[PDB]
Amino acid sequence: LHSKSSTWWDEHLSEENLSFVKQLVSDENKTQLTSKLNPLKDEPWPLHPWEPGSFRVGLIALKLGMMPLWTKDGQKHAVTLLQVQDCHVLKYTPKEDHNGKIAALTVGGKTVSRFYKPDSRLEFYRDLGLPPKQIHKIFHVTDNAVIKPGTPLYAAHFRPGQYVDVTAKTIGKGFQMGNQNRTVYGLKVWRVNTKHNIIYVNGSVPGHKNCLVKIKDSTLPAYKDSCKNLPFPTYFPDGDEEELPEDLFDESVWQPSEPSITFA
Amino acid sequence: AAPKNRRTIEVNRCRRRNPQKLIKIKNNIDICPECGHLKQKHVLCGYCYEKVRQETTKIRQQIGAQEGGPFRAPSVETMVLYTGEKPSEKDQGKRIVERNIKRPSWFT
Amino acid sequence: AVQKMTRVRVVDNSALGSTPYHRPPRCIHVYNKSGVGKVGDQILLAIRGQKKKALIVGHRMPGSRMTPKFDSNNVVLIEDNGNPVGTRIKIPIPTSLRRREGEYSKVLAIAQNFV
Amino acid sequence: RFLSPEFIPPRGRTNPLKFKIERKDMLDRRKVLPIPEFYVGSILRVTTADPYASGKTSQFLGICIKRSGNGLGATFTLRNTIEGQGVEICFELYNPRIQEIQVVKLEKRLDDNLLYLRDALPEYSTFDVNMKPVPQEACQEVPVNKLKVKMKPKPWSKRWERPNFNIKGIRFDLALTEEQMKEAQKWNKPWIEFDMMREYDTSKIEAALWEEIEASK
Amino acid sequence: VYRRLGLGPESRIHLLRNLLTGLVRHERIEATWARADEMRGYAEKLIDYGKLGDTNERAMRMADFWLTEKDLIPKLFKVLAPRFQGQNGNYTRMLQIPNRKEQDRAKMAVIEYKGNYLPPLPLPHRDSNLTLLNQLLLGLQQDL
Ligand SMILES: [Zn+2]
Repeated sequence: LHSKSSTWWDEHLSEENLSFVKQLVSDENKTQLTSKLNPLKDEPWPLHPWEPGSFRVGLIALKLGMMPLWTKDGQKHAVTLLQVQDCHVLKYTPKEDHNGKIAALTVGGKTVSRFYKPDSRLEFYRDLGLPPKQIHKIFHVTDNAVIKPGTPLYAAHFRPGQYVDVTAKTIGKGFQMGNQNRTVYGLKVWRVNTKHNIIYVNGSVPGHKNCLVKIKDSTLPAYKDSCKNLPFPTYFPDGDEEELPEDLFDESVWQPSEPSITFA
Repeated sequence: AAPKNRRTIEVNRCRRRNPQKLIKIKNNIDICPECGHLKQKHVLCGYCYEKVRQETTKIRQQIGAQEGGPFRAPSVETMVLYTGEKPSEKDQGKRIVERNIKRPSWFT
Repeated sequence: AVQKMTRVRVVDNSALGSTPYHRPPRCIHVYNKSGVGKVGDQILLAIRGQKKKALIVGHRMPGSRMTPKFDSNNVVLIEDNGNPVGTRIKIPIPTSLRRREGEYSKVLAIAQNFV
Repeated sequence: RFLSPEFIPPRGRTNPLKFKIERKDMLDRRKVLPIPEFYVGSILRVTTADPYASGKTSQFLGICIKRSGNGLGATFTLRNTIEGQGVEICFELYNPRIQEIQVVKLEKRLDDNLLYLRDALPEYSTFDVNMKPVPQEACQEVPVNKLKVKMKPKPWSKRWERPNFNIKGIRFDLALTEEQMKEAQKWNKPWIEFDMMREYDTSKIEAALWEEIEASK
Repeated sequence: VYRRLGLGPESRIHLLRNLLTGLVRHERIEATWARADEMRGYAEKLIDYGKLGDTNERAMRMADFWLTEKDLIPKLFKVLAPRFQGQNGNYTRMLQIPNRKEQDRAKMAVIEYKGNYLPPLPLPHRDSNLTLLNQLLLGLQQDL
């Protein structure tokens, strides 16, 4: 019959060839990630100074879970764990071509498999030189803060003591609901784990555990200009001006292994 | 509660001939080389399975007669032997089922 | 804890509270924005056919961690002027009332037993 | 080999990396504050910093009745009767405000949870706050108290008579007739004792945790 | 995490109990796909109880309850358990069978006990490396 048939990547792959394919995919992912590790050594776009009214790009992170955190005051604060995975700038949109008010930058994280995706999605990522990402999200970024596509983004962009805004899809409940984007504002950051790129954020984050979320600087009037004392475009590990500690703590936070807090 | 008016055949025809209500074709149909009959990609062939399944009943019938009683399941391993095949030393201490038929080609 | 009804034990030497009565001392109103009354929350208790404000000092409702859960509901009577009706309190009284927002020094002074 | 309950992770979708990070902090804290080994039914005296008071610590003595929580957030509850008032306080093992932990009497009780002691007579729950620690044997199992407590009148917080609870430390015979037990046994659900879908095994995890904990030492 | 079968939870256990007993006696049983998957987990766990040892009192109680026919209990400890001592898992094999032509068109699957003496099932075979596509991949492997 001259008719369409259903096929999958593993349909005709032999056991010996299938094992080779798995190894090749891992090799390709490793090579692509290493190639993009150094943004500053890949013709970085011009760096502009900070001025009032600048907006930095946001990050996409995975919700690991929640646990209690203690401060030097002896108070216990429940905190949520967010992990930044394979965060990279993908597509830059000019201000005029996207929105006359401000330009936007596309960032994607949480790399995904290439086997069960359309060729169109793979083709776009092949040009970018990076493996496909689970989610594409758009961030409004000022011209001065524009970053070249393919620049790796790390949890060190945010710092302890900075309030941040997280928006995520709510858990779906079925017909009775949910699965709607919501944003939480005014969440302080307690600590950042550089080794695992884990940011500790006060309060709860909508969605289930292991759910991707969008993270951006707090837009509240009180924290109008916090990027002045933070990495203005972003934090670049490639420069390595000073290696950051593996775990970053806020001053009030009580680190473990410290002396027992006495309410003197 | 009854409709305020009879529904026209033309309106009825559109509802029943909507593509959503029509029967969908399947593209996952596959051929069985063993039996030469059709099959689905995720479904095993049945024409050959009939030989194996019905062959199992014949083996089971022989086993049932040999046991001869309920609740007589042996505590030792069992093996099936066909005509022209003789027990080996490895077959010692194992229930032996004898089949008049010659060793089937598919069965190994 | 103590709420609408919720017969409570009057831990006080007040005449009405001290004197035995056939009906238990229940509550009619909770002096809080919420309807729930807990330790340190003023309530409108009833004693000997009279309505007397009482201060909750213990409750059987599950509490926060690191705190002792009382097995009985205990209250202390307070006069209209704010001075306690009774001059002494017998049951141990938590010391958190001092830090709790409100006027609790008078009751704490009258509470010899502190846990 | 005594592996403390908090180290054992529970079944779920929580990331294993969280436990690895949590364990490291727990081990680091254990160096600052030593967590003695204890089981439900043991009488403990724990020193904790008082927030309401200024520069004053307090020690509370009570029989351990329940252990809950995992990781850094694990907590333990000890019960006692003070001034004729039954009081139960939940203490978090790794809270910075716990100055010291002393196991006055290390022992185990018939049941892993002692919530029924509230329904038992007050004397079984009464313990002297100032009682001095008793000697313990290191190369031995913790003493197991097999005394069966006597219950108060039938109205209880929970139906301990039901087979599901399976309380082995209650003198049901004194307060309950054999016919009443049969009525309670109507909820036996015998398949539950034989159902493997409700079984969660942490033995392999417990064994693996032991070497990791010892390695950190 | 549990399918609803039978007229009640106890019936499911009894239905699961009957299915488990039938599988042990014959080592290959055909049933609805949903039911077969439900019973697969119990079968694997039982083999672990068999590996534990005959002298284990809990295993004896579990074996007696689950296996109505007592002649199977020696078989489990002397046939099933010894056979899989080397293996660490995957004791049961479940495969899809064409749906029943009983006017309900229920999904049919076959569950069998591995290592059995029964005739081998017609299992699927992956494509041979001699195929043009596989040969090209082999060339890439050789070059690397
Ligand atoms: Zn065939």
